[PDB]
Amino acid sequence: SGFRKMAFPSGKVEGCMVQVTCGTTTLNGLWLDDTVYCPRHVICTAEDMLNPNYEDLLIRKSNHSFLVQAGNVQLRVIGHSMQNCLLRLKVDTSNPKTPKYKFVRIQPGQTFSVLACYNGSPSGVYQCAMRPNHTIKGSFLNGSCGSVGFNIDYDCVSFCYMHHMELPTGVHAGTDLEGKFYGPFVDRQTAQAAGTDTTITLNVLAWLYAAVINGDRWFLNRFTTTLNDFNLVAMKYNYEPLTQDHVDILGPLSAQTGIAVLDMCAALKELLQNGMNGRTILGAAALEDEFTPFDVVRQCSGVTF
Amino acid sequence: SGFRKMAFPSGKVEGCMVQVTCGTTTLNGLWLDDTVYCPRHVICTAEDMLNPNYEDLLIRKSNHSFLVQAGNVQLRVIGHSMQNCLLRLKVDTSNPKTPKYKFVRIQPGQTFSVLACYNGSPSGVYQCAMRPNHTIKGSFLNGSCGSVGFNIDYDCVSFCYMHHMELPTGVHAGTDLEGKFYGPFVDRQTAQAAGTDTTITLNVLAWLYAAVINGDRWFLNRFTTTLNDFNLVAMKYNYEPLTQDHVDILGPLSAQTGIAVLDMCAALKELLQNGMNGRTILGAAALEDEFTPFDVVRQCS
Repeated sequence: SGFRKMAFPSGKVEGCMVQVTCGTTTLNGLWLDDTVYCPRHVICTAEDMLNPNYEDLLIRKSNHSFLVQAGNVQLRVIGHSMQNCLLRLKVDTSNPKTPKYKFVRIQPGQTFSVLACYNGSPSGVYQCAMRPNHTIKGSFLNGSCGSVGFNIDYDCVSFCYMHHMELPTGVHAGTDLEGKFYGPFVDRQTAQAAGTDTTITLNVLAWLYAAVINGDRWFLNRFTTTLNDFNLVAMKYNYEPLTQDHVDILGPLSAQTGIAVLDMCAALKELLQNGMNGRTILGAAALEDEFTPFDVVRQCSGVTF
Repeated sequence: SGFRKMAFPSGKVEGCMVQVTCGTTTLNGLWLDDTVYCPRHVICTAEDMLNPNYEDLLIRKSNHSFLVQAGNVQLRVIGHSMQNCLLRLKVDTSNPKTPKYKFVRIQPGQTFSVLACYNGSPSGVYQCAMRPNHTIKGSFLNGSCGSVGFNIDYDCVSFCYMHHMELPTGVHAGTDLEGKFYGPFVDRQTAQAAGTDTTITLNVLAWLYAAVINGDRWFLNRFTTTLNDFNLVAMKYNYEPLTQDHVDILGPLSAQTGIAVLDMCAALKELLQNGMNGRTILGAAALEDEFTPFDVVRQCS
């Protein structure tokens, strides 16, 4: 009954992780029904990445140019096309583990789970958040390309992220399951770099409510603040500016605790200008910004799948 | 690159979670082959929990006394027995989703994944460490009892933990899959409290190498140190004393980074003594110790 950055159960997703190899290039594929999705750069190699003409490289590819391995069974690819940055492979077998699912494009600040895979093999799962600067500070080794990000609603897996690349700063860039990159990032080797990041203020506030819910509330005060004054302070400390929308998304939580959002902003304000003073909140020495308002209700309602 | 506190994929464990009910008590259970494992206290209510006698309690129960369900479907229990603080119930169906598994008793400082369950349904997964005082700093609402901690090596699930209860300080206590409690606790409403919790020195050094490997190394310095001198400081700060066994274990990571273990101890002596100075390591504002050296080498190569 503490509080823990929890990942969704990865069971339904593990069942869709396969291996996709093109010559010497091996990475991960997403097998949903008779389609396998993966990053199109699987048809690349060293030289290729520097200004690749994906269309012309793909033309030189036959269906036999790909080997697809689900466990120890080989999947026969019978069709292939490109959809934006993804390769779509058509296999002769509809994945018997296909879960109820859907594809979504998430928004900056929003969190999800990542099942890290290699050679088609799920190696681990963690939570992370789409950074305001459109990157995930993840943990990926070579051949992790293809690992996916997802959330879960009741029955339905919502796929929202596929991994393509690591930026110079060690941060990470990828696409939604439609092949569109998040951010201005391209799957070429160019001099693209992550712009400056900021703290997801919405998620800090949700976390602060979390603490209060769990009876951890020493930081609350008697005053309130305006949305302006709050944004004048936050942007000094590199926080995303807070919007009336953000305020409304915090609705349920502020209702649950009976603490208004601008009243909670006052608390953040003093936590920023004055720091934490060797105190903790939910056992943390620093403020957390990778819990969304919905994560908090989720974990605090013992929601189940 | 990057460094997250990853759990193992929970898929294999999901397929053995079930709901076990007795009277008006319901908790989770583990379904491997034709046997269901759950905490023996599923047979307690109100009175019982304050100083019970699980021996007299069980004799008064039949197979019929246990409602077991994989999802909406009831499983016929054709047998029951007590094993230490566990209850074992034989069922008439084998579990097809039963994976390659084994029961292991881990040691404080080691890490595992927990699959938090309610009514036999998964809520989430997370990685943690078995504390030196034998508790785990978990996230377990009411009814999570019977959820399991595990590790996965290859195809094979190693179960090491089944959750039994929560202590006054809001931390958690449980048993290996053989029914024996980690640490001196009992499944009774009593005045038991957790011993002194210390930082897991070995894990912290591992995590400092994880920070070096990932480019974060402002905390490094010219000095080195002796084992004795490091322990004299580290103990001042409620840190586990460090041993040669511990240093040896750290070999591979020192050989990876260049940095000698003892040099890293000297860096760690500075951190303990000076605080972090408003800076972070791998984004963290406090030293992190739920990573084993085996954990770090694996995630970092």
